[PDB]
Amino acid sequence: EQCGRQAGGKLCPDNLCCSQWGWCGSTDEYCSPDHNCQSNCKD
Repeated sequence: EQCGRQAGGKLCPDNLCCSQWGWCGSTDEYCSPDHNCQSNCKD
């Protein structure tokens, strides 16, 4: 994992959203509170 709880709080590089699964990205699956985004989230 790159980020979030799974990685002990690591933040993603390049302002990327940390998904509920602990991976970094920029689409709704990573960024939406409806998908339990962990950091650098939208809304």
